[PDB]
Amino acid sequence: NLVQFGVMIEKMTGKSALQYNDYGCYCGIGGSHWPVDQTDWCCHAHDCCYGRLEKLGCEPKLEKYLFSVSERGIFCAGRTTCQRLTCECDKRAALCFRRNLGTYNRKYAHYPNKLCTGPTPPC
Ligand SMILES: Cc1c(C(=O)C(N)=O)c2c(OCC(=O)O)cccc2n1Cc1cccc2ccccc12
Ligand SMILES: [Ca+2]
Ligand SMILES: [Cl-]
Repeated sequence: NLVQFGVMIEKMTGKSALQYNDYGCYCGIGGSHWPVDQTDWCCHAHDCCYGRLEKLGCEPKLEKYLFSVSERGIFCAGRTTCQRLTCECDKRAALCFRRNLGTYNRKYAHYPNKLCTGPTPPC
């Protein structure tokens, strides 16, 4: 489930994984309408990533993988290809979060779902 991804987020962003829970309109379970900012797009893309893995027969919500963080980046591993794929989806998201640290806004943390409006952009 969520333990490894939370650890990855904390390592790459310096924030608790709680700070990306219910962030904007996409971070947290599900999501809909238009992303509020770049961080939120990371989560929209991550949702898309997981949907791709589900079509491949993986269960990314549950897969347990292994990873380390050296200086040259995040190294992903696991017994199965589905575990390694899930790690790749998470990696891209954690890197996306880090890259957009400059526009992270606390006002979007724990965002009320009523404030999510507009169309839902496709994957
Ligand atoms: C950032 C994020 C997520 C995403 O990347 C996203 N795209 O929605 C995420 C998440 O995404 C998958 C989904 O939308 O089904 C589900 C639950 C918590 C999530 N979180 C928050 C979160 C991430 C990692 C570890 C957590 C541990 C405890 C509580 C919340 C945690
Ligand atoms: Ca989501
Ligand atoms: Cl295993």
